[PDB]
Amino acid sequence: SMDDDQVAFSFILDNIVTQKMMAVPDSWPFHHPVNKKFVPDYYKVIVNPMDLETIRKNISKHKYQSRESFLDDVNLILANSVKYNGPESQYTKTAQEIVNVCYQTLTEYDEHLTQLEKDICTAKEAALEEAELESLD
Ligand SMILES: Cc1cc2c(cc1N1C(=O)c3cccc4c(CCCO)ccc(c34)C1=O)n(C)c(=O)n2C
Repeated sequence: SMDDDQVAFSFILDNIVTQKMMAVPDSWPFHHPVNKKFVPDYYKVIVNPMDLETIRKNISKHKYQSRESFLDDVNLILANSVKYNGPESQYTKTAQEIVNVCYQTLTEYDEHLTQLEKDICTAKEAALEEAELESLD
C-alpha cells in the first residue's frame, strides 16, 4: 500500500540521518535545535531553523515524500550556518560535510528512493481522483 511505501521511504531517510549525517565528526552542534538561552539572537537572525532531530521528527510524521523535499531541509542546516556564522566558520564547514554525506548516501539508494517517491505520488493522486469522483455523486 501507500502506507507500506511511506514506511519504507521514511526508514531509508532515517538511516541516512542516524548512520551517516549524525556520524559526521564534530556534528554535535547540529543534533538538536539551537538553545536560545546560549544563543539569544539565533531565532531573530534565522527565520527557518533546522536541525537533525527536527528532520527525524519530520520523517516519523512522513513529511518527506521526495528526495528533493528531504534535501531541502538538509540544505537549510547549511544555509542557516552560512547566515549566522559565515562561510569560514567551523560550524559552516561541518554543516557542509553533513550535506555532502547526505547527497552521497542518497546517490547510493537513489533507485529505490526514486521508485518509492513515484509510487507514493501515484497512490496519492489516485486517492484524490477517487475522492473527487465521490464529490461528484
Ligand atoms: C550553543 C550552540 C551554538 C550554535 C549551534 C548549536 C549550539 N548548540 C550546541 O552546540 C549543542 C551541543 C550539544 C548539545 C546541545 C543541546 C542538547 C539538548 C538535548 O540535551 C541543545 C542545544 C545545543 C547543543 C546548541 O544550541 N549552531 C548550530 C550554531 O550555528 N551555533 C552558533
